Amino acid sequence: STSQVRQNYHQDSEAAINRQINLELYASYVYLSMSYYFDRDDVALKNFAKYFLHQSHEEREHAEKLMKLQNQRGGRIFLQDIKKPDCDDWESGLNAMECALHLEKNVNQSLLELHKLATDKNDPHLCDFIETHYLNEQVKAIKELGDHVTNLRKMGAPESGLAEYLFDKHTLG
Amino acid sequence: STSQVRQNYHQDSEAAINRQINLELYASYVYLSMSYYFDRDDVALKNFAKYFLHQSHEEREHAEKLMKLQNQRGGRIFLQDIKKPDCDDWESGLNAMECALHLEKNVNQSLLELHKLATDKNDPHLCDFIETHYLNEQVKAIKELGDHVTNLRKMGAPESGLAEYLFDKHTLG
Amino acid sequence: STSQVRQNYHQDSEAAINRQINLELYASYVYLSMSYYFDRDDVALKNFAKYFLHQSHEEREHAEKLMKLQNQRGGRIFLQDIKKPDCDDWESGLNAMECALHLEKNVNQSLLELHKLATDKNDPHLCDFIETHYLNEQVKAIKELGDHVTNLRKMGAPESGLAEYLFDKHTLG
Amino acid sequence: STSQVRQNYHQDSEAAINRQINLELYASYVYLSMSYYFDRDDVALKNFAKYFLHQSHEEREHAEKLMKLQNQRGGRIFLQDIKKPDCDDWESGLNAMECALHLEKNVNQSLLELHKLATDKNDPHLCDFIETHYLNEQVKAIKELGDHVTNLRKMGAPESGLAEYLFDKHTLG
Amino acid sequence: STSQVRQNYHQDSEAAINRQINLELYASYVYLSMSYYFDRDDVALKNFAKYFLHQSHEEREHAEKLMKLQNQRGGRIFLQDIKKPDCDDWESGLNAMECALHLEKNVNQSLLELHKLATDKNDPHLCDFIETHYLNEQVKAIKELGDHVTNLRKMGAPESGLAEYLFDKHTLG
Amino acid sequence: STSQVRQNYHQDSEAAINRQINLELYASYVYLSMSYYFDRDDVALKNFAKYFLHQSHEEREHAEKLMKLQNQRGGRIFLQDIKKPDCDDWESGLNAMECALHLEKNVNQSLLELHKLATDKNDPHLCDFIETHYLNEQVKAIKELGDHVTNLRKMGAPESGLAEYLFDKHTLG
Ligand SMILES: [Cl-]
Ligand SMILES: [Cl-]
Ligand SMILES: [Cl-]
Ligand SMILES: [Cl-]
Ligand SMILES: [Cl-]
Ligand SMILES: [Cl-]
Ligand SMILES: [Cl-]
Ligand SMILES: [Cl-]
Ligand SMILES: [Cl-]
Ligand SMILES: [Cl-]
Ligand SMILES: [Cl-]
Ligand SMILES: [Cl-]
Ligand SMILES: [Cl-]
Ligand SMILES: [Cl-]
Ligand SMILES: [Cl-]
Ligand SMILES: [Cl-]
Ligand SMILES: [Cl-]
Ligand SMILES: [Cl-]
Ligand SMILES: [Cl-]
Ligand SMILES: [Cl-]
Ligand SMILES: [Cl-]
Ligand SMILES: [Cl-]
Ligand SMILES: [Cl-]
Ligand SMILES: [Cl-]
Ligand SMILES: [Cl-]
Ligand SMILES: [Cl-]
Ligand SMILES: [Cl-]
Ligand SMILES: [Cl-]
Ligand SMILES: [Cl-]
Ligand SMILES: [Cl-]
Ligand SMILES: [Cl-]
Ligand SMILES: [Cl-]
Ligand SMILES: [Cl-]
Ligand SMILES: [Cl-]
Ligand SMILES: [Cl-]
Ligand SMILES: [Cl-]
Ligand SMILES: [Cl-]
Ligand SMILES: [Cl-]
Ligand SMILES: [Mg+2]
Ligand SMILES: [Mg+2]
Ligand SMILES: [Mg+2]
Ligand SMILES: [Mg+2]
Ligand SMILES: [Mg+2]
Ligand SMILES: [Mg+2]
Ligand SMILES: [Mg+2]
Ligand SMILES: [Mg+2]
Ligand SMILES: [Mg+2]
Ligand SMILES: [Mg+2]
Ligand SMILES: [Mg+2]
Ligand SMILES: [Mg+2]
Ligand SMILES: [Mg+2]
Ligand SMILES: [Mg+2]
Ligand SMILES: [Mg+2]
Ligand SMILES: [Mg+2]
Ligand SMILES: [Mg+2]
Ligand SMILES: [Mg+2]
Ligand SMILES: [Mg+2]
Ligand SMILES: [Mg+2]
Ligand SMILES: [Mg+2]
Ligand SMILES: [Mg+2]
Ligand SMILES: [Mg+2]
Ligand SMILES: [Mg+2]
Ligand SMILES: [Mg+2]
Ligand SMILES: [Mg+2]
Ligand SMILES: [Mg+2]
Ligand SMILES: [Mg+2]
Ligand SMILES: [Mg+2]
Ligand SMILES: [Mg+2]
Ligand SMILES: [Mg+2]
Ligand SMILES: [Mg+2]
Ligand SMILES: [Mg+2]
Ligand SMILES: [Mg+2]
Ligand SMILES: [Mg+2]
Ligand SMILES: [Mg+2]
Ligand SMILES: [Mg+2]
Ligand SMILES: [Mg+2]
Ligand SMILES: [Mg+2]
Ligand SMILES: [Mg+2]
Ligand SMILES: [Mg+2]
Ligand SMILES: [Mg+2]
Ligand SMILES: [Mg+2]
Ligand SMILES: [Mg+2]
Ligand SMILES: [Mg+2]
Ligand SMILES: [Mg+2]
Ligand SMILES: [Mg+2]
Ligand SMILES: [Mg+2]
Ligand SMILES: [Mg+2]
Ligand SMILES: [Mg+2]
Ligand SMILES: [Ru+3]
Ligand SMILES: [Ru+3]
Ligand SMILES: [Ru+3]
Ligand SMILES: [Ru+3]
Ligand SMILES: [Ru+3]
Ligand SMILES: [Ru+3]
Repeated sequence: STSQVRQNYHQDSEAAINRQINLELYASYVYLSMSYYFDRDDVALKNFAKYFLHQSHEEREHAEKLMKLQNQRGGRIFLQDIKKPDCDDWESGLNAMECALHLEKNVNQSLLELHKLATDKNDPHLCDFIETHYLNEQVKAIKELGDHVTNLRKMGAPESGLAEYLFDKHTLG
Repeated sequence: STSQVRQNYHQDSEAAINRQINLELYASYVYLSMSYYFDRDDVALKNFAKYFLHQSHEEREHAEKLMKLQNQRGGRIFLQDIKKPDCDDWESGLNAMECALHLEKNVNQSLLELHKLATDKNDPHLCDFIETHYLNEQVKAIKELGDHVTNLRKMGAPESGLAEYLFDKHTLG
Repeated sequence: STSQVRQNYHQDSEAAINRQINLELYASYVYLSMSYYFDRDDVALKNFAKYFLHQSHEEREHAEKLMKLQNQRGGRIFLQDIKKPDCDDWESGLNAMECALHLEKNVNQSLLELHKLATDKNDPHLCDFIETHYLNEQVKAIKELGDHVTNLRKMGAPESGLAEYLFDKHTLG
Repeated sequence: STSQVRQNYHQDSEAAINRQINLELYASYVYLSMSYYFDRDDVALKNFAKYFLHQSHEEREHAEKLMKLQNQRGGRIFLQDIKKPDCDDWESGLNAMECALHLEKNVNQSLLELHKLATDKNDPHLCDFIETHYLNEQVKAIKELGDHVTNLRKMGAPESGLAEYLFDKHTLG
Repeated sequence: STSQVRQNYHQDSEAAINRQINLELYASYVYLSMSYYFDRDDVALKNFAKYFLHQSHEEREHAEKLMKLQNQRGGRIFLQDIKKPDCDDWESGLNAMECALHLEKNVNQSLLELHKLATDKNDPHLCDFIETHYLNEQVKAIKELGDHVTNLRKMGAPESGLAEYLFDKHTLG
Repeated sequence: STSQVRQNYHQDSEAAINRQINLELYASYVYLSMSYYFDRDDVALKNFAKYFLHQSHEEREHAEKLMKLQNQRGGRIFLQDIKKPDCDDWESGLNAMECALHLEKNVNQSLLELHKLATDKNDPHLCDFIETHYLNEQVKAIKELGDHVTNLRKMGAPESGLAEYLFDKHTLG
């Protein structure tokens, strides 16, 4: 029962896109959790909260765009549970930034494995899709998180609550 | 280690709000799945797709607002996995509408159990919260879905593909 | 044959809402009658007439909103005759105001009995509905009518036709 | 005790205008009932609902204008109970339209009997009033309802739920 | 000698509202005192001063609204002395914030006792009043003060005069 | 421990300004009480109510300005309880106006004693302050209240409820 639209779209690619959909939903969920950590009355860094909420919404958009892709190509979306984040308590602004950096590196590695697969299956439409909409976004995200981690370290986080407060106001404000 | 803000907020209520957060995320996920079903090339009802996407985004907002509430009250958010939806293939516009109706009735029952709990624990702030932001939204959603199911039936869905097409254009367009 | 939308909505509540619909229509009719009393050539207080017409239209809106509620909840509207008002001739501006005060107190008592019923049947949606759209409107109406009755008395109504005339121009104008 | 304004206004005319006031209130009530039938979750034709609500409000205005007339002429308004409509359940859009057609024909017959009376009592002001504000409005209403009934029949109502749905969108939308 | 407007309004509720009026005036007075502490030449934190002045004005408004309520319901306002605040010298920005947090928790407890009373006397209008205009305002105030106390602590107040200065500029500015 | 700013500011002046702060708060409280008297359903003179509310807010501003002065000069604010007003029930519009006149004369006498003190202590800054911001405001307030009392008397208050009603509309409206 093949889709009338399907062309040059390997089953392995189809499956790999479904996995990537789950990973983008998971990254949305991590960032949601981080957001509301910083909204706790005992953490209380509102621009950290807003920053990660925005990232959360971005990752949901990234998921949606892969769902759209799956249907554009005539594959079939298969959803899996979205796992809860590894931590409930993210410790400090610095530790959350470090965790986001690791998350985005993990997501980039997935994307790079997906692009290898697409390359191996000679799917230039999928290669272009990944390159256009995902790989440079990931390089920018990683670089931004790296920059944030550096500033926080240099300022004396996580031990200086002053450092995290002023970063919240100047960089994320 | 009690929150400095916490007042008149029972542990049972705290836990019940965490459960409700998960249920709202789950409802967002159901609607996401339904949305992209209708975007499939072999279904191809774009206003059904847009309608459920909007509902999906609404449920995410409902979840966020409960997270905000949890922190406002000094409870602690505890996230759980977001289960995949029961179906991958929703059959027809009518069947998806019927499923959404059942979902929203289920969510309303949860909210009503939460309100009972709040009432039992004499938490009028929580009672007001639920009444203001959730109970009439649920009554309107249910009523809207009921109306949609009726129209679709009366028009001859799910067997008339014409019925579903014209409903898509006139009611959801 | 239960409505697909109905949930947590007791038959007693359903019936009580139908009674309240009739009472709001009746209050609209009382105010209509009062309005046109003041439009008589031998009464001739045009702002009393406009004031009660507006109240009449308000009560019709209150009825409509309860009809909407009945359907939102999946109950079935059952209409009864709208009784004529008790008086054809309302005597004076003061006496009409006094009668309106008594009418609004009667309507408030009905609403309060309805809210008791809803509370007894653990229907927080209905409780919220009544509180949001009816109970403070009734407290404001009562207070306004009380104020009007006082001013009229203090000014020397109903014996001073001058008092009623100047109240018409200054308070209702 | 005759009104200072009264002139050429027969007691029979006075009474007949009071009857007509009641009939216009009754027609408002019929249309109100029909409106909210179509707002039921198991009927769910929102432009039928809006259409009859508007008609309901129009009939209330027609009543008010006769009340105004009664006082302009120095007659005395005497109100009677507004009877509930004959049906609670109006069956279908077609059947409601048919019922409205019959209602408006009934109201027109009353108006025509009133005009005969006025003619017999040589009251040209009342004749003009009826002709100017009522008789052509009734001829237009009747003609409009006839047209609606025809279209619905021709489209295959009441058995085609599709017909009623598309009429709702195209003619009443 | 009962008020013509009074209905379903228990004497105990009446008295409890008078007590709450005094408590809101007292909270206005505390915040006034705190405001002008920060305007002292040896304290000199102008946005702390403005912040508490605004809170002071808010509490006066809360008092006024309860006075309005008392009259709306036909109770009789009975005023008592407004006690001076417990401290003349509030120590530091952090200590004032901590004191405000405790004050607002105290006021919330009063409101919650008032709502219990209203619930016990089956006064849903009063329940709604308290829920609508007071309980969520108190939850937001408490949460805001908690957040402020946290930031100040984390920044190194009250020992760091730098911390209090920069908080004044970034959070309260 | 003298303030770094303090110069030519006698301890007696400092104390006298604290007393005057209390008197201005007390006058705010009197006017608040009077305001809400006229908002009672059995008094019901809304422009009397608004008039005294505005006066109440003005007196609070006068207090604030003295607090500001105390700090400008390097004195230390010391607050005392704000006594409840002498009356709960102010009788009539005329009697309230008479009471306000006496209150403002009392406040003026205090200000004049303060100015004597400042003169005796050769504090021309304080003299100027009092003259600029308080003495002519008091002369205008007194004159205005005198005028109001006269009109009310001349119109036949407090026995004519008509007089008080029309004054409310024409002078305070
Ligand atoms: Cl293929
Ligand atoms: Cl393949
Ligand atoms: Cl799974
Ligand atoms: Cl890019
Ligand atoms: Cl970059
Ligand atoms: Cl770039
Ligand atoms: Cl608690
Ligand atoms: Cl607990
Ligand atoms: Cl889990
Ligand atoms: Cl809502
Ligand atoms: Cl609705
Ligand atoms: Cl609604
Ligand atoms: Cl039910
Ligand atoms: Cl039942
Ligand atoms: Cl009946
Ligand atoms: Cl309201
Ligand atoms: Cl009011
Ligand atoms: Cl109000
Ligand atoms: Cl006048
Ligand atoms: Cl005649
Ligand atoms: Cl005759
Ligand atoms: Cl009758
Ligand atoms: Cl016409
Ligand atoms: Cl026509
Ligand atoms: Cl025509
Ligand atoms: Cl009572
Ligand atoms: Cl009592
Ligand atoms: Cl006292
Ligand atoms: Cl609020
Ligand atoms: Cl908040
Ligand atoms: Cl909020
Ligand atoms: Cl800075
Ligand atoms: Cl000095
Ligand atoms: Cl000295
Ligand atoms: Cl004291
Ligand atoms: Cl001046
Ligand atoms: Cl002057
Ligand atoms: Cl002047
Ligand atoms: Mg926050
Ligand atoms: Mg991002
Ligand atoms: Mg992503
Ligand atoms: Mg797990
Ligand atoms: Mg962890
Ligand atoms: Mg981590
Ligand atoms: Mg690019
Ligand atoms: Mg950078
Ligand atoms: Mg598409
Ligand atoms: Mg929704
Ligand atoms: Mg929801
Ligand atoms: Mg599973
Ligand atoms: Mg299935
Ligand atoms: Mg299902
Ligand atoms: Mg309640
Ligand atoms: Mg609401
Ligand atoms: Mg609908
Ligand atoms: Mg007229
Ligand atoms: Mg009204
Ligand atoms: Mg009403
Ligand atoms: Mg009868
Ligand atoms: Mg009578
Ligand atoms: Mg009466
Ligand atoms: Mg309200
Ligand atoms: Mg009033
Ligand atoms: Mg509807
Ligand atoms: Mg019509
Ligand atoms: Mg008519
Ligand atoms: Mg009958
Ligand atoms: Mg029938
Ligand atoms: Mg019929
Ligand atoms: Mg014409
Ligand atoms: Mg036509
Ligand atoms: Mg200053
Ligand atoms: Mg506040
Ligand atoms: Mg307050
Ligand atoms: Mg003391
Ligand atoms: Mg102290
Ligand atoms: Mg303290
Ligand atoms: Mg609210
Ligand atoms: Mg905050
Ligand atoms: Mg008032
Ligand atoms: Mg003044
Ligand atoms: Mg003053
Ligand atoms: Mg005393
Ligand atoms: Mg006294
Ligand atoms: Mg006095
Ligand atoms: Mg001088
Ligand atoms: Mg001057
Ligand atoms: Mg003057
Ligand atoms: Ru690392
Ligand atoms: Ru079902
Ligand atoms: Ru009475
Ligand atoms: Ru026929
Ligand atoms: Ru504490
Ligand atoms: Ru005197």
